[PDB]
Amino acid sequence: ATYNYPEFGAGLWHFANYIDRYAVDGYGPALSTIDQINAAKEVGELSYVDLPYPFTPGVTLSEVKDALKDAGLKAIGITPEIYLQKWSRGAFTNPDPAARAAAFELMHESAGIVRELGANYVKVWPGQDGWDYPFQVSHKNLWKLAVDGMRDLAGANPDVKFAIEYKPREPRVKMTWDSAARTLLGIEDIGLDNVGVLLDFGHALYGGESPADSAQLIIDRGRLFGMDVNDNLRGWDDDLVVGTVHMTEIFEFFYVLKINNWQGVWQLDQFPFRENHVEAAQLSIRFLKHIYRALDKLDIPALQAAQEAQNPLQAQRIVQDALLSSITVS
Amino acid sequence: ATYNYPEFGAGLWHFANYIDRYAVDGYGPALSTIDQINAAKEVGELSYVDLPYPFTPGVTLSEVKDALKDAGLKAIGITPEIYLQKWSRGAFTNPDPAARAAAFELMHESAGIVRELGANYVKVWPGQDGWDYPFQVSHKNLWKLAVDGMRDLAGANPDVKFAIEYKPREPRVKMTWDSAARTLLGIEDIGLDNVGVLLDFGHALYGGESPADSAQLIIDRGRLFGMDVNDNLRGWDDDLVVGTVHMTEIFEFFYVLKINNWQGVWQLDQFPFRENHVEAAQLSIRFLKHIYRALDKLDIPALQAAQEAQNPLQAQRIVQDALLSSITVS
Amino acid sequence: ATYNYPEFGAGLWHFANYIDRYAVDGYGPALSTIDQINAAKEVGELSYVDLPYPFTPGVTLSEVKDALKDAGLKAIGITPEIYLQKWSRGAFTNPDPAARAAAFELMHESAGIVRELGANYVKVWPGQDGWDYPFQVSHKNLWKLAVDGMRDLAGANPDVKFAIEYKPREPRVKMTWDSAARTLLGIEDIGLDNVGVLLDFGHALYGGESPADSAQLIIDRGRLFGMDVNDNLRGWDDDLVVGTVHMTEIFEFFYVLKINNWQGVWQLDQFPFRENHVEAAQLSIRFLKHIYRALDKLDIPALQAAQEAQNPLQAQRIVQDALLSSITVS
Amino acid sequence: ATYNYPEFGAGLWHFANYIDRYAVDGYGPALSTIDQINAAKEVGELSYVDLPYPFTPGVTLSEVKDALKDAGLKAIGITPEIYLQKWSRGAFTNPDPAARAAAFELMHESAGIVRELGANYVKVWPGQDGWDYPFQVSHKNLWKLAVDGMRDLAGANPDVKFAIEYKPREPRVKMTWDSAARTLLGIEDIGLDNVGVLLDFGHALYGGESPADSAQLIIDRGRLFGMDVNDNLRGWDDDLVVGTVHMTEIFEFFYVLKINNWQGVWQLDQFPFRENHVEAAQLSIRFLKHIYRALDKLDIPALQAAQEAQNPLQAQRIVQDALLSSITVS
Ligand SMILES: [Cl-]
Ligand SMILES: [Cl-]
Ligand SMILES: [Cl-]
Ligand SMILES: [Cl-]
Ligand SMILES: [Fe+3]
Ligand SMILES: [Fe+3]
Ligand SMILES: [Fe+3]
Ligand SMILES: [Fe+3]
Ligand SMILES: [Fe+3]
Ligand SMILES: [Fe+3]
Ligand SMILES: [Fe+3]
Ligand SMILES: [Fe+3]
Ligand SMILES: [Mg+2]
Ligand SMILES: [Mg+2]
Ligand SMILES: [Mg+2]
Ligand SMILES: [Mg+2]
Repeated sequence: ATYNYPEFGAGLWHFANYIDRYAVDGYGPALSTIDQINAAKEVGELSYVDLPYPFTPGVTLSEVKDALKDAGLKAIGITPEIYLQKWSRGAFTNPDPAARAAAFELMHESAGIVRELGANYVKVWPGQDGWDYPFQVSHKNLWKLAVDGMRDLAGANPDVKFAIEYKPREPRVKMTWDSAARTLLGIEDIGLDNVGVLLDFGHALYGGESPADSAQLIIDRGRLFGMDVNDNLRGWDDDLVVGTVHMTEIFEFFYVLKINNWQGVWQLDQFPFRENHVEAAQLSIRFLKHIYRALDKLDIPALQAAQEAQNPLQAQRIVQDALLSSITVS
Repeated sequence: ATYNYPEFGAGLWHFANYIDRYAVDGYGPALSTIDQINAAKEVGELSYVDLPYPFTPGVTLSEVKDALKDAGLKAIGITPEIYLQKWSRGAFTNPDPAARAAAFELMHESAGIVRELGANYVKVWPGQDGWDYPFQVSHKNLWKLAVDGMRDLAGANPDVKFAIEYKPREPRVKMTWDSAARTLLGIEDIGLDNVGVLLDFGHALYGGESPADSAQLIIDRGRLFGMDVNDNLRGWDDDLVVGTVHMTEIFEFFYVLKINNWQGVWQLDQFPFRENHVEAAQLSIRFLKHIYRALDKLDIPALQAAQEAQNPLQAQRIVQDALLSSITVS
Repeated sequence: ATYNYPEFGAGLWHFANYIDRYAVDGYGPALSTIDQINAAKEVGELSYVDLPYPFTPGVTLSEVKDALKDAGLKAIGITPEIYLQKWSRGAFTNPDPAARAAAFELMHESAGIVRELGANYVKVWPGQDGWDYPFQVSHKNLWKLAVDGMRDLAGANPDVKFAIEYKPREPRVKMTWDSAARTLLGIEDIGLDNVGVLLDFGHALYGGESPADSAQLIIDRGRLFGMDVNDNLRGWDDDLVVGTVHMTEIFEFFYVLKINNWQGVWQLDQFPFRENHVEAAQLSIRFLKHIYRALDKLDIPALQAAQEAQNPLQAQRIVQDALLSSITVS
Repeated sequence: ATYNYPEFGAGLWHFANYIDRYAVDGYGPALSTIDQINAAKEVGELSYVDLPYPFTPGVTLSEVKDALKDAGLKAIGITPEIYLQKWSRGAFTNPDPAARAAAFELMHESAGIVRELGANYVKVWPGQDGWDYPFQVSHKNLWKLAVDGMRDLAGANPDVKFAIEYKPREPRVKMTWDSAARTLLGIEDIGLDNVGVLLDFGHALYGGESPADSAQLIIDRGRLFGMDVNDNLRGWDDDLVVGTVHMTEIFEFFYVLKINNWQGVWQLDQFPFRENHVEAAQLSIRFLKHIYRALDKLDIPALQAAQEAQNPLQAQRIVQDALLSSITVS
């Protein structure tokens, strides 16, 4: 058996070392944008990365281009870092209009970086936008800032795609763009063709969604601009290696992409805090290749017949037969 | 101080005795629709009930009209019982087309009952519609049945309002109409003016929503047809007496209704399994009256100024000053 | 390859038809204890059942013995129905002392049934014991009733084992015996050798525990009297077919049982509400047989070496190699 | 009315600025230990702080003593920082024995600081101890390291109390000392009189416990060495200002402390990321003073009568009458 595997990608931050409110001295040394690209190269199966912007201090666009070329990598997305201290109280939704304007300027500049690097989208994740307490915000006004600010950004760059990465929460207690459905509602309201969704399987999962259903819902609106995969224990954005907890639902997610003829980079968004980051990516790709092989074995017509009958026993037996196929025989 | 309190209502089932998968012999004796109306009368401050339909065996529409009249109650909604054994595998989404048709006939008949009783809406809660396992359903086809079937029902009855009561889950592992945002998306797809939302505070809460924000979002689309209140511990539809766990967030919910000038019956949807059902309703009304008085005391301009600043400490101080006002000074 | 598979069992209720607060007319017709035993026979690989007591109306102990014999089944446990209407406000913890006494009498009688049927244990699940609201109970006095009442029961029957099935909640908002750790604390307080634990994988899972760790903790105290398995989405006791959502963690559970040489019936506690109940049990057994074969393939020494290093990437690689082995190569 | 209010305290980190994996440049400038003590002074009602150890770079014990004296503050606890990069893979449970030894040395030194400052306890919070993936650890061996390491520490310092702050998780996916009950089990196993519990109301709440019950359970074992309060939305350690979400359950927690004659510092453990930290503490103390006044008004005999009857309606009516007393009338 021979397979034409999907192209794989990762957020560049898969190869950064992290920091949290406890290990304030970091989970390893600070790595530059260039160090992170060199790390992604070591994985040996990636074709794309999503690069945060601005790059680390001192790193230029020319240096990034060179590192990417030497790594055999292309930029799939550019993620403006609209969640740093400057925007700790919001980017689109900062109470300070000057802060909102500065956020726009960074995101607008990031669309230029997308043009320069031939990336697919500006990946918009406004992590500091939302609320921490009941009564902290006017719900009407907060959501208006979110939607209007997004429209302003996208409207100023009609030639570039903006992929909104919804997330239930973190760092806020509740984020503005919190679910697939609310994101699609917001997209309707914005009214622009160049705004779509970055569907993070893990975000959907711990948000209580069926990630497979969310993929279908978004695809049905023509708004699935990209995906991210990882795993978690359904309570938080744990950002674990894909396939280590929820094999079945991850398989369902890829099944829905398959039947909808949705082609895209299979993209990792994972944070291997305490692990070898390169090896974490490698294990992830091994599992994803298994998923690809399992999709080939899956008896789709039999599954769909079971689904028409809504017989979960038949559906699960068919799915297990494909998924519980040998990973060690590739 | 003197107050013109809101009109209060309850689901008629607030006065039924329940049954679950363990206490299969029930939490008390079976009470007829008429017995339930007579119990609702005992509360002493209800003006409306939402009546399940069909009525209990042998009970006629004429008997119901007489009992409601004598009890000082009007029907605010009629809830077709589309979640009984016949539709245990779905109403709109049953795999058997004949079952789907039969559900339509009942719901269509319930629209007639709404006309006869002058009720505001058919209250649509398709509790058996959804899935229990990953891979059990075609998500595309399941949602299409849900939306198309709702359109068929509402389109056949343009003079009657249909309020969709979204709910995360139960009795299914996941219900079709599972959130405010998805419901609004579905309403846009249906494309009819007579379809709206029954927002149950408790469903929003355990669904991970800000109930206040959901109210605002729905009101912004002109689709808030009614409300249900209760409390829970945010993990399940516990259907506890309102104000016993989450006083702050229920106050926020009513605050949003107030600032939008949303006028409508303050409706209880509670299941006092092991309590005196009449006294549970009475305690709920006492709390709602406190909420109403607290809303009158609330410094709304100062709150809104704090919200513009997104200062949660100022917002909470103002809220606490109103909410912690004496309940024994009525 | 040839395997000596574990003996399989199920709660007899795996073959009952259910009822809930919505489908009050049931998910199917009422089946007698004898009908349930006859259905269990159909599965074709069960050796044991756990029987609720009292049996359904009119069914005698002699009839049960004959049906079990003819079905090829033995009683592994007897479950006194201490959660029916009589005890809807508690069994051990009922506020009415006469109700507490009546619960004792039933449980004491069930110990006799265990003697008569040669079962391993009285399976104690005090589902109605706990609380629904903050402030409803004296936590000190509630827990004292729970512990002292359990001591009274077990102390009166020193020759019989009592397996306490802990569970987070349902039908109460919180149950007394709510976790592995609390149960072990209670067992230490009771101070009797014949009180242990029925560890339900699904209860542990939606309770936020690592079921594997709970198994180890209980085994370390010599208190693992039996197991129940099923699956869920980690928010509720969904009681789905085992292996349909959390294959990795159920494999870990059985792995812990294996390395501790815990020998005991692999017991299903599942509620196939809307499915063919016999085929649900069959699919469950097929999966458990896969688990057994996967445990034989698992490189336990390499896993344990990875665990000493706390390297999750190595651990998961090893686990996946075993678990993803072919299910259709039996 | 005149009140002798409880002594108030806060973790010193209530006055630090924070950092997370997104705002890696921090939520404000780095404040030294001394700056934080000066901040605590500004609150104007604190008597105690819990100080992390080591102090910030360059800060000496002599300087801390001087700052504390000038602030009118005493050290209630010392928190060894066993969750920094060095111990990012565990303190007691690090796979590297050298790391475990270094953790012991820091904690042992911190017991000396407790002696010097006359603090009540070494506050032990081993945040990096636990696991991130299923199968990552030997559950038996991991828990053995946790218990044995704690015994080694406490046994080496029999004159000093060690308060274990249990927490469900964060930064790990699951922490070793994860619940009140498991902590009490561990304490039994350690077998030393100087090991007890720091009960964080928020940790109990998002762990699914009744914080009030947990307080009772721990007090019944004589192990409640201290408390921490804050609030959250039950899904995560949000560390919000106390009383902003769950007034009722916080009241219940203090009620249980009251009836058990448990006297201690009312201690805040909150992280006002985006707020004025001093004002956050001030609002907290205002709410806690309200709680104290409400406890004075509470009709405890009537409540306890309701609790004996397990009547939650009566219990809640009595509680509301006390809690919903005017906060603005002190
Ligand atoms: Cl698409
Ligand atoms: Cl409206
Ligand atoms: Cl054992
Ligand atoms: Cl104590
Ligand atoms: Fe992502
Ligand atoms: Fe993520
Ligand atoms: Fe409702
Ligand atoms: Fe409900
Ligand atoms: Fe069970
Ligand atoms: Fe169960
Ligand atoms: Fe704390
Ligand atoms: Fe905390
Ligand atoms: Mg094919
Ligand atoms: Mg049609
Ligand atoms: Mg006694
Ligand atoms: Mg007094």
